[PDB]
Formats: sequence, C-alpha cells, structure tokens
Amino acid sequence: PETFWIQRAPQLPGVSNIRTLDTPFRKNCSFSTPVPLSL
Amino acid sequence: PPVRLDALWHMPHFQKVGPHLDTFPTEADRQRAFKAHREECAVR
Amino acid sequence: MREIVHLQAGQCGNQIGAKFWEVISDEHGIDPTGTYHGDSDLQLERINVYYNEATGGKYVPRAVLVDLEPGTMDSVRSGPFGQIFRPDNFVFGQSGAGNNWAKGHYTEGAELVDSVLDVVRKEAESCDCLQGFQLTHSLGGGTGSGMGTLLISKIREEYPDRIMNTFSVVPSPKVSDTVVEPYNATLSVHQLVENTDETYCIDNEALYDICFRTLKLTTPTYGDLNHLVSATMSGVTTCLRFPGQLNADLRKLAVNMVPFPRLHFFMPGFAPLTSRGSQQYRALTVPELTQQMFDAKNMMAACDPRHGRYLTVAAVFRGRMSMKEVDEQMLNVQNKNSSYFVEWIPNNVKTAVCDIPPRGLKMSATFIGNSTAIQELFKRISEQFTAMFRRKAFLHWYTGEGMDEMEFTEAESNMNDLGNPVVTRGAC
Amino acid sequence: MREIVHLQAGQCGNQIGAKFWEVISDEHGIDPTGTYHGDSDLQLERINVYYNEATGGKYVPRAVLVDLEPGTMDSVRSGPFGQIFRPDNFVFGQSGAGNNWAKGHYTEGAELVDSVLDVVRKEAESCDCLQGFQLTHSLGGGTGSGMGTLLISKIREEYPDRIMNTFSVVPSPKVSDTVVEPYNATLSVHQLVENTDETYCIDNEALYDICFRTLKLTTPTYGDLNHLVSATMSGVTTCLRFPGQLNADLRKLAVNMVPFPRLHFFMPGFAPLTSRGSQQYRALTVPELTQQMFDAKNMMAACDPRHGRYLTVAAVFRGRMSMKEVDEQMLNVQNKNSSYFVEWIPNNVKTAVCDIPPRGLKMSATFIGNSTAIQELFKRISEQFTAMFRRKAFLHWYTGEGMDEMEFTEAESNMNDLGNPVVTRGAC
Amino acid sequence: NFINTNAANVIMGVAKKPKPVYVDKRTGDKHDLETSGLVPKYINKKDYGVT
Amino acid sequence: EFDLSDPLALKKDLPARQSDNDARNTVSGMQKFMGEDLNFHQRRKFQEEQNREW
Amino acid sequence: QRECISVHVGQAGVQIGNACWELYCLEHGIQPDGQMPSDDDSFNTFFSETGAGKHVPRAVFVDLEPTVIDEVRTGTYRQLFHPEQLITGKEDAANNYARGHYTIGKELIDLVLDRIRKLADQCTGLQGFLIFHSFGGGTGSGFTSLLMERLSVDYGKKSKLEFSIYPAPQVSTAVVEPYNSILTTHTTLEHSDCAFMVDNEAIYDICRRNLDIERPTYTNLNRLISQIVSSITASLRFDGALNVDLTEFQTNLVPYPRIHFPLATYAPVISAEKAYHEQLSVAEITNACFEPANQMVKCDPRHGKYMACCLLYRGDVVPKDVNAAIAAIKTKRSIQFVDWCPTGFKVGINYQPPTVVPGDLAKVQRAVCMLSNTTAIAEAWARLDHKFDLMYAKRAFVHWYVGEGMEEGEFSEAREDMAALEKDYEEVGMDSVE
Ligand SMILES: Nc1nc2c(ncn2[C@@H]2O[C@H](COP(=O)(O)OP(=O)(O)OP(=O)(O)O)[C@@H](O)[C@H]2O)c(=O)[nH]1
Ligand SMILES: Nc1nc2c(ncn2[C@@H]2O[C@H](COP(=O)(O)OP(=O)(O)O)[C@@H](O)[C@H]2O)c(=O)[nH]1
Ligand SMILES: Nc1nc2c(ncn2[C@@H]2O[C@H](COP(=O)(O)OP(=O)(O)O)[C@@H](O)[C@H]2O)c(=O)[nH]1
Repeated sequence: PETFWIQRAPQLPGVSNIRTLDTPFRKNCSFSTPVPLSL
Repeated sequence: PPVRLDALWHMPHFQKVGPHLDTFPTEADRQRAFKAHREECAVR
Repeated sequence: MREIVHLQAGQCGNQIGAKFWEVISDEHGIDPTGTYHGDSDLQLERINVYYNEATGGKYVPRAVLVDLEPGTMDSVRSGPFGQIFRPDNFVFGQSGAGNNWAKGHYTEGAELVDSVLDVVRKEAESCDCLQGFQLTHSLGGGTGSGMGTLLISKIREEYPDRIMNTFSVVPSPKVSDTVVEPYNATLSVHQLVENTDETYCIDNEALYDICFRTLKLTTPTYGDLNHLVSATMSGVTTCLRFPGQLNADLRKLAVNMVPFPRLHFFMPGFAPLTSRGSQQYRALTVPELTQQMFDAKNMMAACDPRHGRYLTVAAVFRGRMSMKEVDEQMLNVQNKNSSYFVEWIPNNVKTAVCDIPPRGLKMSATFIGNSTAIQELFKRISEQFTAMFRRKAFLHWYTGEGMDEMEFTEAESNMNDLGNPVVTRGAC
Repeated sequence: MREIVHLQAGQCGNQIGAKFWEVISDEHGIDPTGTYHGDSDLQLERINVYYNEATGGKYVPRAVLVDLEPGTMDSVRSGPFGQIFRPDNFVFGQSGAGNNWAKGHYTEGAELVDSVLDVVRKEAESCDCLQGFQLTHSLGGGTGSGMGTLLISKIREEYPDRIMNTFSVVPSPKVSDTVVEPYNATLSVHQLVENTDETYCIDNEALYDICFRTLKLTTPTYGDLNHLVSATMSGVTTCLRFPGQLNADLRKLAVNMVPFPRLHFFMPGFAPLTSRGSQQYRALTVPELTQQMFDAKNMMAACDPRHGRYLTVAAVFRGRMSMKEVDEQMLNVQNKNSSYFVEWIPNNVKTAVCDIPPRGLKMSATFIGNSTAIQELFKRISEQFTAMFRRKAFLHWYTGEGMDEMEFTEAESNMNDLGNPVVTRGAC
Repeated sequence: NFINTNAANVIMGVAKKPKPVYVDKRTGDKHDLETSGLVPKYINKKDYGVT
Repeated sequence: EFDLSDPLALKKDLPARQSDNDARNTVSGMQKFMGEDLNFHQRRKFQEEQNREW
Repeated sequence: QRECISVHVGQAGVQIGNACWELYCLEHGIQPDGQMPSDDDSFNTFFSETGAGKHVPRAVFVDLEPTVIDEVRTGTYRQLFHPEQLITGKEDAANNYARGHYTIGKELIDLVLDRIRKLADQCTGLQGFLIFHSFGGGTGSGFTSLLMERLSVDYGKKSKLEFSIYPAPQVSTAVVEPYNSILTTHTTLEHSDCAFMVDNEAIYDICRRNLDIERPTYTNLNRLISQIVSSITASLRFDGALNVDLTEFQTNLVPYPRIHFPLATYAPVISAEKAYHEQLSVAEITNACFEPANQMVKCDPRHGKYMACCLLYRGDVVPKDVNAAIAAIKTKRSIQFVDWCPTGFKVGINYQPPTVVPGDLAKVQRAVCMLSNTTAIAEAWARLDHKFDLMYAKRAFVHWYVGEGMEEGEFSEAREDMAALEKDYEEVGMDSVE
C-alpha cells in the first residue's frame, strides 16, 4: 500500500534501520541487541 | 479629561524616615520655610 | 565558555530532542557525520555548549538518550541525524514502559537510573563550568514521567546550584493517546514543582492548532510537532551560543521569570511563522513579531492567557534589529493590554536580542510566558484524576509495583497546592 | 498620516468591495500581482490609508471580507484583483444565514464575530492614527444586516473616537430579491441609527435608473452597479488620499453634514456620467458637473429630494479647476432653488476640491446630501413592516433563533421615532 | 496564605557564607581558595611549634 | 546603520519562502515543514489506481 | 601628567567602551593597531606608548560573562587592548546584584583591582577613575559596588566619577531592574563622587527628532555617550581658554554629601539635512542644553529647581558669547535655580572642534555639554521606589537575592536610605523664607 509513511520513510521519526528494500517499516533490532546476546 | 493619580504608591512603612541632610539652620527656621513650601505648592 | 547537558526520556522526549539536535546542527553547520562545514566563524565560537570535541575535528552532541523500550533508541540511531550521537550515550534496558509511573519510578527504571547517572556524570565532569541540564520528556505516559522525574530528583540532589530546564509534553483535553495520562501527570507534576528551575509545558492541542490555523499544513505529524518544540528549544538557548546586544542566558531568564520558587511553569512560543500561501503577503518586522508572539494562537500550551494575568513575559529576539522598536513594542503590549498583566510587577516583560538569526531566515523571536493561566492545565488533570481515582480505576498494577494510596493523595494535594498560589497571585 | 480599516459584510458587500478595490488599485496604480506600476509619485504619497506595505514593494488592502457562506470568498479570490488580499482575512463560515437577520445577529454570527473582531483588532493595531472604519453591506438580506450591525456595534464598543462610514444597500420598492427584506431592513436601520457616524444609503433602484437612462447601457450588470458605488467611495475618501486645495476628510464631512446626532443617513451621487455615444458631445465644465450632480435623476437613493428640504449638502470636486466657478455654481443653486433648502441653516453647502482627478477622466465630482426626502424610504419600509407584522408572519424563523416578540415592536418604535426629527425639520 | 508563607520564608532565612573561589586569568579560570596555598589555613593548627 | 533605518528597506527585502524549493529554507529556517504534502494529490491518485487494480 | 583610568563594567560598559575608545582613537590618530601614523604626548591621558610605537588603551573592561568582551578580542580593535586589560569571567550574574557584589563577582575583584594598580603605577599624575556601568544588571550594579568600595579602601579620597544608564521612565529591559538599582545607589551613595546619569528612553527620542534616525539601536546611543566623555575630558587633552579638570566636577556640582547624581545633556546634536539651516551659535547651543526635550534623562527639569550646572563649550566659542548666553538663560524665569546657589553656571571653553566619527551626527564648529544637578531627579527616585515597593511588598524576586548572600534585611536598609535621599531633595529644594 503506497502511503505517506512509505514516501517520507527515511525521514520519519519512528522508523528503524532500513536494511532491506521493500518495506522501510521492517524491524532492525540490531543496534539495541545486547552484546552477550548478538550474532 | 486626563486625570492624575495621587502620589504613586510608596510604602506606609517607609513614610516615617528621618533626615540625613541638616542643610538648614534652627528648627523653627525649618518649619517656617516648610510652611511656605506647603502654601506655595498650593496652586495660586 | 558554558555548556548544557541534554537529557531525553521516553519516545516523546527522544523524538523531540532528535529533531532538536537536527535543528541545532543545522544552525551550527554540523553535518550528519559529525564534522563541520559551514560559512561563518561565529558558529564555532560557542560550539562547546552542546558539542564535545572529538579527534579529527568531529563534534559529538552531549546528550544522554534514555528509554525503557529498546526500539526508540534504535529509531533514534537510524534517524536522519543518527550517526552523530555517542553509542555509549544510548542507555536503555530490554524491558517495557507499560505507560506506568510506578514502573518508571520504582522498578527497572530505578535499576537503569544508575547507568544513566554514570553517563550523566561523565558528561558533567567532562566540563569546566556547567550551566545546567535540559531534560525533554512527556508527562503523560511512562519513561518520560517515571525515569524523567527520578532522573530529575537525583540530578538535582547531586548538582544543586545548576540551572535545569524540563520541556514536558503535558496531556491534552480533547484527545488522549493513553488512558492513564491523568495518573502519570498527577504523579509527575509533584516532582516537577520542587525540583526544577524552568519547566516548559508544551501541549499537543496548541501544537496542532499552530499546524492548522497558523501554518495550514495538510497532514501534520510528529516530525512537525517536535519541530515546533525544537523552535523554542533553539530560541531559549541562543544568547550563550551566538553574540547579541543585551544577552540573556538560562539563569538570567529564570531570575526575571521565576518570582517565587513554586511558579516556574511557562508557555513557550516561536513567532516568525506563516503559511506557504501567506508567505508572500508578509511584512516581516519587529511589530509583526510581537503581534504573532502575544496572540493566543502561537503559544504552545492549551491555556488561554485571556483567563489569567501575565506574571512575567520574556522575549528572546534573534536578528539584526533596532532596539527602539523592541523596547517600544514591549511597552506598547503592556500599555494596550492592562488587565492581562499583574500590577505588582511593574514592567513585567524582559527583552533579549541576539544578532545571528536562524539560518535561512532574516529574523525570529521566541516567547516565554509565566502566567496565571497555567491554572487550567493542572486543573483539568486534577478533575480527571479525581474522577478516575474515586472509583479506583487503573490502579491495581500501580500498587502491584510498590506504591500506596497516600502517595496518590499527596500528589493530588500538591497539584492543588500548586493551583492555589496561581489562584491567589491572579487575584492580587 | 491616517488609516481606514475597510470591512465587507455579505455577498453584496463583498462584491461592492471587490469593485471598490479594483477601482482603488487602478487609481493608485497597483497591479493585480500587488506591486506598484504607476506614473506619478503622488500615488505612493498617501497609499498608507487603504494599503499596508509588505515585502518586495507589495501593497495589501486592509480589508476584512466577511461572509457566512464559503461561496462568495471563492468568487472574490477567483476575480481579477483576487491575488491582492490577504489569505487570512477571508473570514467565512461553514453555515448559511439563509436571508435572516435573526441568523445574522443572534446565532452563528455570535461566534464568527469573535474571529472577525480578532482580524479587525490586528488591522487597527497595525495603524498609528486610525481615522476609522468603512463597512460595505446590504440592508435587505442575511449576513450584511445581522452580522453587519453586530460588527458595527462591537467595533463601536472597541473604538469610540473613530469615524464609521457605512455604505448600505437599502432595499428597493420596485423589485424584490428577498421576501423578508422588510424585516431585515427594519431590524438593521435601528442599529445603523444608534451606532454609526455616517451612513450612505445607496439603492439598487436608483443604480438601475442611472445605468438605464443616463449611461444608456443596454444590458447593465452588477459590475456596473458596483462601479457606480465605488466611484462615489473614491470621490468621498479622495481628499485624505490625494493632495488638493480646501481638503475635507470623513470627519470634516460628518461635522458639516450632520446637524443632529441621529440624522446621518445620506444620498450619494457621482455625476460626470456620459454615455459612450454622448462622450464626444460633452462640454465638461464646472456648471455641467454641478447641474448633473444636483439633478434629481443621478441620485443613488430612491428619495426624490424635490419632495423634501435639503438639510445639508456637501460636494467633493476632483480636478484642476476654478474657485469662483466652484462657489458660484453652488450659490446659483442655493439662490435659484430656495424652497428645496432649509432656511435655518444659511450657506448649507460644504466644498472640497481634490486636485488629482480620476484617471481616464478630466474632471469629476461627488455629492453627499442630508435631506427631508430620506424619510420617504423609511415610511415605505415602515409600511412594508406594518403590512407583514400585523399577520404575525414570516416570523417563526425569527422568534425561534433567540429573538422575542417585543423586539420587533421597539424596532418599529425607533423606526417611526426617526419619523419625527426629519419631518419636523422639513416643516420647520 | 502563600504570600505570607513566602514572605516568612524569605524573612527568616540566613543565606550562605558562600564558598571562596578566586579567578586568576583573564579568561575566568576558577580555583578553590582553601585547598590552594594562597590562604592562611595550616598556620592555625594545634601542633604548631610544639611536638 | 542605514540598513535598519532605510525607508526603502521593505522594497528590497525578500519573503522568507520566495519559491517552493528555496535554498535558504532549511530545518533551522522554519518556513519549510515536512507535513505540507506537495505529493498529496498524486499520492491519492496513485492510491486510487492501486485500489482499482488490486 | 593627566591620565584617566577607565573601568568599563558590563555589556553597557564594554559596549559604551567600544564607542568611547573609537572616538578617543580617531581623535589622537592612534590607528586600530596602536601604531600612530605620525611619520604628540597628548595621547597620554588615555594611551601608554610601549616605545615600539604601540599606544595601548588605559582601560580595564570587566564582565563576568564572556560574549561582549570576546567580540572585542576578535574585531577591528583586537590589537589595541592589551589581553590582560580585557578581564572576562566564565558565568554571568543573572540581573542579580547579589551575584555581583557577593558570589560570582567577588572572584574577579582581586584580578581587576590588580590590573587597575598596574595601570596606576604607570601614571605620572592620575586625575580620577571614570567607571561606566548600567543601574540595572548583575555586573553593572554588583561588580561596580564591590569595585567602588574596594577602590575607596585603596585609592582613598581619589576622584571616581560614574557614567551610568539610569533605569528607564517607562521602557525597561528587565523585570528586576528596580531592585538592583535601589541596592546599587545605597552601596555607592557614600563611595562614589559625581555619578552622571543618562536614561536610554531620552536618547532614543533625541535621536528620532534631532538626529533623524527612525530606528535607533544601542550603538547610535552609545556613540552619543562617547561625545559626552570627550567634552568632560577634552580640557585635559586639547588646549582651550578655561580648562576644567576631573576634580572640579566633584566641587562645582555635588552640593551636599549624599546628593551626587548630575544629569547629562549635549548640544549641536543636529543631523546634516537640518544643519544646512542653523547658525549653531553659542547662544542657540546653550539655550538648547536647558530645553526640557533634550535632557538625556527623561525628568522634565521644569518640575524641579537647578542646584549646580557646569557647561563645557568645545569648539570655536568666543568667551564673550558664553557670558551673554548664561545671562539670558538666567533671566528666563522658566529655568529656575535654588536660592543657596546665586552663581550656579560654571563654564569651560576648550578649542578642539567636536570630532566626527565616520558614522553619524553633523560636523559642528561649536558644541556644549551641560551637567546640572536638578532637584527634578527626585521624581525618578520616587518612581524607582514605587517599583521597589510594588514588589518588596510581596517579597517578590527576593528568593534569588537571599539565594546568593543578600540577607533579606539588606533590601529594607537599602530602600530606607533611598527614602532618606528623597527627603534630602525636599530640604535642598525649599527656599529659606526668613
Ligand atoms: N548604550 C548601551 N546601553 C546598554 C547596552 N546594553 C545594555 N544597556 C543598558 O543597560 C541596561 C542593562 O545593561 P547591563 O547592566 O550592562 O547588563 P549586564 O550587567 O551586562 O547583565 P547581563 O548582560 O544581562 O548579564 C539595559 O537596560 C540597557 O538600557 C549597550 O550595549 N549599549
Ligand atoms: N511533540 C511530539 N510528541 C510526541 C512524539 N511522539 C509521541 N509524542 C507524545 O507522547 C505521548 C505518549 O508518549 P509516552 O507513552 O509517554 O512514550 P514513552 O515515554 O516511551 O512511554 C503522546 O501523547 C504523544 O502526543 C513526537 O515525535 N513529537
Ligand atoms: N451594487 C451591487 N449590488 C449588489 C451586487 N450583488 C448583489 N447586490 C444587491 O444585494 C441584494 C441581495 O443580496 P443579499 O441577499 O443581501 O446578500 P447577503 O448580504 O449575503 O445576504 C440584491 O438586492 C442586490 O441589489 C453587486 O455586485 N453590486
């Protein structure tokens, strides 16, 4: 669905890291990700 | 008409302040000058 | 040189201060990667107020980034100016806020506050003289209320002679994003009162009203809502960052605006604002600035100054301007509106002027107002708290985290004991 | 330096003001884009009466366009001189008056007048010495009557020492565009009496009389009918706007035109009017201006002055011209027609001479007349009202909005109280 | 009555005896006075001139 | 200091947002926001044809 | 043998200082580098040759907050002021006399008194210490008091004038000004000599009407205050006919102990266009200094009596035309004068025509500067009191002062002595009826 969010997605406040390409609204919990529990 | 306020609000606590400049001679001379102060400041 | 330690708690505070760092790095010429590329030498003259110098000519913002949900830190790190903050300063915990003041104040929030204070102590003892602290949060909800007020208390106890500005987003009457906004706001205002020195109440009602009536946006969203708060954040801390005539920093605003220690709740405003259709119809001057500052459409709290006398007003102008216009317009406001200002503070308007305006703009001005009208903001929260508290609604988890009824009663009593002074000073 | 805040009520008032602003923009040389393209420096000498300066040399009218329907704002914005007004003072309402003085005065009018008063307060604040206000409205119909008179009352409350010029389209006997125009006119004449300083009664019937017989137009339009009105608007307020000898502004005309505090209804007239087939046979001079001005066919109200006594007469000539001829073509009238003039005021004619003429014309004049014959209009409106009121009709949708029965009775009582002091003076 | 409470608070308060700090350079460099040797502090001891 | 004393200052000043893509207007100069949807109508048309197609 | 140490304290000061020392320079030639472009010793009154041909200003700019002084350390005149004569600090003083006479002010006092001593141990004959400040600000009201008092402890009965920005009669740029102002007058009433007073609102009007500047800033005003410091010091820099030193302004003005607040007023303050139509003659220039629309301190001199007025004619002023003017002004029964002062008009006729800074004001071949001590300054002290009381009544904004070192009581003792000052202006006014 083409939305206002998906247009302004790399500038929105509550958007995580866009590592993939189709949806910028995926979840990229890689920075948080405490160092003992990380791959 | 543009009416005037009375004297500006000063403290009623600080209206009893004594002198720090005794420029005048004797005390009766001082009140006789201040009688003219009242009467001449009264307009006309 | 003076510097300010910036703190941001909660999703609201994190996003607002992210936009704030975006705004102020735009002002200071700092790129996303942290280095400097600008045009004037008057930008690095006072860059050590918000940016710690690193190796290779890099400027890392001095900010402590606190939240209990491990997604808002991720969003801040992935934002526009994400690769500019210290990774160590991203302090968090894999837990939940649960929009709960008890869960932010007597739980894992208190288990995270020690690491947060370690980071704060690093940035506060990497100094020579610290002016104070600048915490951004939202009262309605968790983290920003719980962690925010707990951090407020411990930082105030550790550093007792430094200025402290809290930008608090306070719950809104007509619409509420969370149910327990009155509970959180009532429990947070009690800590706000007898700790901080300058509290800025920003309301989403007034933010959306500036978006609709003044700016005429089509789809306003949280980026623009935080942009409007970053307006006044930049406007207040400008005299200690850029030169001016008749400078005034944080403490010199606080002295002129806080007549009594309980009264420091302000209503911010920023007023070279106009819609894109009305942009070419403008006549940008200092009288137009004062006209937009002193109306009740630009002030960023849902409190009408028509319902209360102005205790103190401060106007921090930013541009090359004549001081004659500024002095005569601030006199003209006081003279044309007589019943809206208190009589026991003669000439209750303060003036500051900085020379360098915000970039891309000829001339700006920010407004701060301590008024009687901060009545309603605490009152509506008090009746909503009383309504939800008479029937014990949404409270079993509040007592499950380790609270008592008497703390709620004390919070309501202190809300009322804040309301009564701003009742009585509004009636001579 | 003086200023005139121009406000427009109703669809008729908005169209009248649109043609007025086209006339003034042409007269001062302002293009539809808003900037200046002129031939003389006298156009920019006193342009700060109807316009305020903006960026880039762009002059904006100080007009507040007010309507209760969002359909006339769109037409004015889509008009020729549409991109010259502010986008903010297009104060509309998402409602409808529906041809109702009750719905103009005691309903949605009551909360749209607050926004209009905010706009008018801003416009009057941006003026150092405001001469007054100029409202264009139609007496017969909604919006212009109810909201117009409510706005008049509240502006009188806010500003007591400023002139109020009210151009009023009084309804005609011959043809009717609204059935309830007697109720609207009767309720509006009382508020025109017990408020304003000068009221100019323009009539659609007399505008058609001028456009059919004098101009010899085939298919006259509302553009032409508004053009005739805008001509005398400029002719009245041209001495304060262009230099000349024996100047007379609004207050001077009011002082020399009302003998008594209620008798401020006038009969305008602008008559250097030629047909296009009669322009090449015109011998335009000072006696021709006076005779066409004083003929009882170029009047703008259906009040034949030969049935009454001219209480006072004022005339504002425009052009470079000879003063014996000025004084003599009025002394000739005063002595030749002695029974149409009151005897208790000798030399009852006021003279003004503006130097700068209307462009495209060599020489012009405008007329203001306070006469006994204006009581004909009020007897006619009173007879219409007493025809419709005795059967208690067209009345449920006047009493259901918040009015009362007796309100119409005191409106009619003051309406016939106007009957005394303009008949007693007509019969000494 | 908050006027009377604030008035009593400011009436019945002693201020600080503030901490003595001195500035040596033109820039503003602050240094504490007691810990620096530029003050008589260890002259007034109890073991001066006596074992 | 004739710049802040010039009678012709307003005739040489420029509006803050002279054009829709002014280079002066930035995040600091608060005359260009992000919620002002220039792409509103084209976005609605794109959404409507998407709805249609799907 | 005629040097004058100047201690500029506070934004106002540092800023009036910039203006004052620019005029000082353009007058003696000293370029914005010291090096005088000669290829003689008059400059000594304000400058001190190093021998390498560098003339260093004899001043001590002091401001607890940076910014203002820092823009002087990086500007046109960045090589004139010896670094250690521009003594700034780190933290401000939040418009709080308290943190200017007690806390963040008693730290810079040691170093400033230090610099002042070195700039004194190089003088072969000091005339006095011209202190420039603003009655309404931390450093302006705080550091000045401490500086003034500590100076008296050292330099004892040495002259110490005080050019000041008196609180405004309506405008004001602070909400706590009234307090700082009353507190300052108290600590300096007995420690200062002749404190000259210039109100800003006044200069603002004098600049809109006489100098055709519709929107005046602080610089237009500052530069006019520099012309006044020139006339007051002109005699001890240029030759004249009736020299007036900086020890006579304390004797031929300050009448009785406390009363020491002269008021300033300049002459030929015209504006090019309106100077092609004016004979700016000794009389015109003088009558103007006594007009109740030029007094650079809004205080209608008509609502009071003159106590002592010392005029200073700078330029081509025939000595006879001076005697004539003062006579005319005396006759005029509008201008009043106390009885205990038969002779109340002092005159100083120097010769160097007013200097024209490449900026504003006309090139006049004549100009006067009056410094009267009108009893009409009483209205100002009363207005300051209304303010101090309207707030002290609810002990408002006092927490901040008790929050530094000002024991609540001090506020009382201050306004109480300000009331004494007002009662004094009443006595010095009444005329013996005998
Ligand atoms: N001519 C001139 N007057 C000034 C200037 N700045 C301030 N003033 C006047 O002085 C008053 C306050 O100035 P100061 O007392 O010097 O301010 P400060 O002591 O440096 O205190 P802060 O800068 O606020 O920390 C104002 O009310 C002004 O009227 C200036 O730059 N030039
Ligand atoms: N100005 C602004 N307000 C926001 C933003 N995001 C959220 N808010 C406000 O934050 C409030 C709730 O935040 P909260 O639940 O306390 O977040 P938490 O602290 O992480 O638990 C809502 O009422 C929003 O109005 C933003 O980006 N800008
Ligand atoms: N001169 C002139 N009169 C007009 C024009 N348009 C409408 N009128 C008059 O306005 C009357 C009806 O307008 P009205 O219903 O009162 O509009 P409203 O005030 O918005 O309710 C008609 O009788 C017309 O004579 C115009 O363009 N010029």
